[PDB]
Amino acid sequence: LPPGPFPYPIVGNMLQLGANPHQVFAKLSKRYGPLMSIHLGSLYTVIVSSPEMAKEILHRHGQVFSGRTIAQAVHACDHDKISMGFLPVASEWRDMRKICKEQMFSNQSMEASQGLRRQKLQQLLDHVQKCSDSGRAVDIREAAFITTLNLMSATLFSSQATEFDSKATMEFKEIIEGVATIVGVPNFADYFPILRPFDPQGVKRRADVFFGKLLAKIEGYLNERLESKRANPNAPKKDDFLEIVVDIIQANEFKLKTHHFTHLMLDLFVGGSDTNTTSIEWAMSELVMNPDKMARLKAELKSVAGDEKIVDESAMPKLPYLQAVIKEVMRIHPPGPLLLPRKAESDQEVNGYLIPKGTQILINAYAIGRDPSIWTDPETFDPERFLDNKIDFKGQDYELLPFGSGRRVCPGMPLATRILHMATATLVHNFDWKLEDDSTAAADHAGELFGVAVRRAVPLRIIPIV
Ligand code: HEM
Ligand SMILES: [Mn+2]
Repeated sequence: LPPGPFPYPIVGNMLQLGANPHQVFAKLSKRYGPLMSIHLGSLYTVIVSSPEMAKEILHRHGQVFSGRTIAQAVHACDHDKISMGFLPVASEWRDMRKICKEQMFSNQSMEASQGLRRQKLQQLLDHVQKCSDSGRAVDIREAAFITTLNLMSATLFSSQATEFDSKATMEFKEIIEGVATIVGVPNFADYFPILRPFDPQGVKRRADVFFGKLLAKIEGYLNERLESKRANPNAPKKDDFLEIVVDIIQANEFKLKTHHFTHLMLDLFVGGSDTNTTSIEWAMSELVMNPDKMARLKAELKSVAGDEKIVDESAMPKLPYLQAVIKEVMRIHPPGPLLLPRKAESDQEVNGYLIPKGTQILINAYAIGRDPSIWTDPETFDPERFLDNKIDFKGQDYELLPFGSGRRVCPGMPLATRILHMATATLVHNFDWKLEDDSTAAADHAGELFGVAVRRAVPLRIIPIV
């Protein structure tokens, strides 16, 4: 087996992990190497911590390592048996991946929904403008969360509510927060198989409630669209993912049931929520903490957008510094620092070590992004490192893996980058910014809180200036 820290009876290595396990794993891998054994109680895990080993696991042996380790929480509403995020690579997963790549996240689809998203960007601008008038700080975590939910709702469901903090959006927010609280803490049933039939912390039961609420909402939207289409056969077609779902269901060419589609919408909605919210906040934190970089981005946006307040998504090729800024945020702050777990589908030798069937595989993208043998001055926020650099986060550069790579690489990437780029551009282009309170600025920026997505422990509060 790969080398690793001595595991104690019962607990294995769990007592050493602390509040930020990705940081502890990063330190440990400097000692034990880029394939490292970790015993999470009885859940045997191998941590992968170099571009070389990431390529061996995700690419060379990409089929063997194409499964997922499935948390007990994911059994909520039988999601484990239905979800593209957790099913093994087989016909159902392949069909859903095809629908995502060719239909939902196609260039045509993303382009068709730019208008839907533009409304939500305008609402963010309005919210910040009100704060600017009163000289009050913007809670960037809250504003990013609401904006992300709005942009996701707009794209998935054509939600066109005129209030920034609409009823539907705030209901989604409560559900997403609920999921995060449930899963952000260790479920002992994941680590001790004898506890699985007991659900001793009520994690699965509580997840049932929140997944159930999300599924009921999505089912309601689907039913409403089905009826509205039946009743209005001459109305123009909507430009959202729900329209695609209806058309696929009615064409009946896939061996998939209605529940595959509703659980798929659930995965897309949840998938894009905490990840984008935390990333927008980190982007703003980095830019405010590094004023020369804020100035360079503002200058780019001024030259391209001029007096226009809301940048067109189609202008992205004209904005290389904005692209570089977001690559650099992804390098330093991958929202899932250990990605999503993979699993060995069979015994496989890698670099002379046996990885047994069933092993949980965690790619420490955070460690790779901060490794000084890979990235010069890795703790420095330096978007210029990406200018005229072909390195990207699409999965082909094993130094930069915030969306993963190989078989299960993030399918929402085309929508995620539009959300990250446009929310960041909207905030930066339209206002100057200062910290509400800078007395502990450096500590506030450095301190992370582990969870579904890693976040700044102290929410970023910044005052917009005209
Ligand atoms: C900045 C935002 C995002 C980051 C950093 C991110 C990151 C990831 C990562 C690391 C994985 C696992 C990849 C692997 O196993 O190799 C993933 C899977 C997934 N993501 Fe994303 N994601 C983001 C936004 C989104 C968005 C916007 C959607 C939907 C619109 C989405 C939907 C999914 C789904 C459904 C999977 C499961 C794919 C599978 O297992 O086949 N994510 N995400
Ligand atoms: Mn189950």
